[PDB]
Order: sequence, then C-alpha cells, then structure tokens
Amino acid sequence: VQLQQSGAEVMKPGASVKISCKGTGYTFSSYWIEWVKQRPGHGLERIGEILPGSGSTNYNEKFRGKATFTADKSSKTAYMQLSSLTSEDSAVYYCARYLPYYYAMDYWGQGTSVTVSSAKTTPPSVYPLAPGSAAQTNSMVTLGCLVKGYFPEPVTVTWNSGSLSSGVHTFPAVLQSDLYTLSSSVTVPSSTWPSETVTCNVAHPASSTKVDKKIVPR
Amino acid sequence: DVLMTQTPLSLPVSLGDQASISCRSSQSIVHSNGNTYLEWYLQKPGQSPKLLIYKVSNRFSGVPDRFSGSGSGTDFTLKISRVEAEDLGVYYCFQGSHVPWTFGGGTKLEIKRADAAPTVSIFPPSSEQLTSGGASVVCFLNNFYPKDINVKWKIDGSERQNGVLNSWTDQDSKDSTYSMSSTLTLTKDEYERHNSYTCEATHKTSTSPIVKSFNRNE
Repeated sequence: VQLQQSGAEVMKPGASVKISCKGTGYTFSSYWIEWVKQRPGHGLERIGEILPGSGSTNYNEKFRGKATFTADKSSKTAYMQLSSLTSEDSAVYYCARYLPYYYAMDYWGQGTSVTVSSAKTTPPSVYPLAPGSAAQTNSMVTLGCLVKGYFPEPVTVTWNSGSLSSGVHTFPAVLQSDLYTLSSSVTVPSSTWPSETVTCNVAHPASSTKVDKKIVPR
Repeated sequence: DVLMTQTPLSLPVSLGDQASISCRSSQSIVHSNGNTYLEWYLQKPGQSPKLLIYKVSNRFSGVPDRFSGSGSGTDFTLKISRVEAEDLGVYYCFQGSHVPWTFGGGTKLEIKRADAAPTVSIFPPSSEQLTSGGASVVCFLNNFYPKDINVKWKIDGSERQNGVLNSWTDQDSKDSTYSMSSTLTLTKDEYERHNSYTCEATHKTSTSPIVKSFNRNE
C-alpha cells in the first residue's frame, strides 16, 4: 500500500485549490478515504471522507460548504474542489484510509502544504548581529546572524560548513508585518573569537540565494 | 458533536516513570453491539501520526508492550510504563461511535528533568542594517527549564510591546532544554532619538530578572 499527494500550493485569497490523492497497493474504491486538517499552531480537525465507489459524502458541521470532494473510478485519484478560501485556513492537509466499525487507520500520507497569502517571492536579507561596543569579556560569547524579508519557506541558515554545530538554535518562522524574520545563534569561547574567522551562510533554494557574511568585532 | 477532554494538557515525566493520561467523552460512546471503538494516535514532530492502540481492549500489531489502555464505559486512560527516548510526541484521541467522527484536543508529552539556569544574550543592530535603514535588536534565551519565563522590552524605562516577535522551539534531545528568541524591529530614525534599550527576563530559577541593557550614545 502507498499514498501520494500533490505538491505545495500557493494562491491569492478567494480562488480555489485542487489537491489530489493517489492510492495504490489495494482496492482503491472499496472503503472510505478521509482527510485531516492540521493547523500549524495546534489541534487536529477533520474535513470529511468519501467512498470512491458511490457518491456517498458527508461533512463536519463546522466545515459545511467549504470543500466538495470528487472521486474517480477509472483512475485511482480523489480530488477536492475548494470554496472561497480565507487566510484562516492556511494549514497542512493529510489523507488516510478508513473503514468504520472494523480495523481502520493503518496508514497515512506524507503531507501537503497550502500557503495562501498576498505577498510576492522576495530574496532574503541577511544581516549580522554584532555585540555592542562596550561589553564585558566573559569566558564565552554568543553569536547571531539574522535573515529578514523572504518568502516562501524554508531557508537554511548555517555556520561555516558545520564547523560550529554544537549549541546552535533554529527557531520556527514567525511573521512581523507580512514576511519572515529568523535568527541563528551559537556560543563560542571568548579566547577563540578574536582569532578564528567565522562566517554565517544562508541558503534559500526557492530563490537560489547562497549568501555568506562574515561577523567582525567592533 | 461529541467533544473529547484530555487530562492533563502536559504531563512531563522522567525516563522510566509510569505516566497515565485520561481522555473523557462528553457523551456515551458505547455502541449497541457491545464494543467501544476508540483510536489513540501518536504524532512526532515533522512526521505523520502513527498507531499504537485501536479497540482499547486490544493492542496494535507492531507496537511494543510498554503501552496499555483501559477504562470504564465513558472514562478512558492510556498508560505508559517506561518512557523512552522514542516515546516523545503528541497524543490524540479518536471516537468511532456516532456520525460524524471527530478528534480530541491533543496531549503534549515530553520528558522531565531538573531545573536549568537561563542564558540571556542581547545583540544590537550592525552597521549593515544601519546602511539599510533599520534597527533589529535580538534577545536570545537558551538552555532554560521549565517554559515558565517572561521577556520584557524597555525603552528608556518605558515598557514596549509593539514589534515584539516571540518564538520558541521544542525540547531538544541532547540537553533537554528550552529556547526562546525575542526580536524587536524599529526604524533607524527612532534608533537615533532614544538612549537605553533593555531586554529583561523573569524566570523561576532567578529571584531577580536578568537585565541586558545598552545605550546608543554610550
């Protein structure tokens, strides 16, 4: 058994989104297929299930009229017509097989990302985080390298080819006005920073942005 | 719709301890046939959920014996004997009695260890962002426990809340600590009119808030 889904989808608010569900390794049109909505914040909410054989559909009382499923008997694929989409439904969608009153939910999908916004794909903006001019030299010192104004996700902010990998921290993406802003930090001994050359590198595959930047003291 | 109530919301337990989580139904979910149909789901960060317990009186084919499930006609309890490094994740309930089907609230489950001292580090903007025309002040708080911590921004002694980006990650594996990033974005013209910028932290393991302040004109 194996399940396939469509790739990432972006669109302006108000239009429709079509996502496909492919199933193999079993009788595709013999039992229910249900989809799950996972908001990137919390909770799991379902959207509905369909039986690819007959036109038997049901919906949750909260998401009535928001999506309309569709099945195909010739090709083993399930579709979903999406109604007027708002910025409150941008979440991840899973598909799964289900058979009521008996053994059920033994497999899943892989995950499909739906990012609905109004911004435009912009290259990142890299900036160093240098400490202040007046600072007390302790036994160790922390670092910083920031990336602002990029879309869409993801981005890979690393140090010099993995040389400084212990004590790194990458935070989730959070918006400020309309775009993202992510920082990277690591702690290094204070007797090494004035000597060893360190450079933070940023890789954005969606825009093909490979930018390195050296951090120098004041 | 029959809502689930999972207790508690978060149950930090150490390695080797027995942890029990209750999942109560708002109505009776016992079917007239004589069998109650409930599913337990385990979701890991960045992966699709797995199966551990279907038909609570039974066990899934492929899960080790460390998991168990029990309960009366309405109250249900999932029990774990020895929490391992693999058992990290999020739990979910699923009722299969009435139409339609719905999920639970989601139970957060991680490991627990002793307290840690937070590491606070402030970073003023660099010369590159000044050439651009902005001011990004970053405040990292790494290696602290528990999540009970508050971050406050002061400008010349006044509380500031606009432009605050607060982000946090999950519990790391090698050190089992927490991290929190606080970013403050302002214009360069405002950076030349104020004097003192301060990141303050209040945590349980500190009787006094950790203060990190810096002045513009020094």
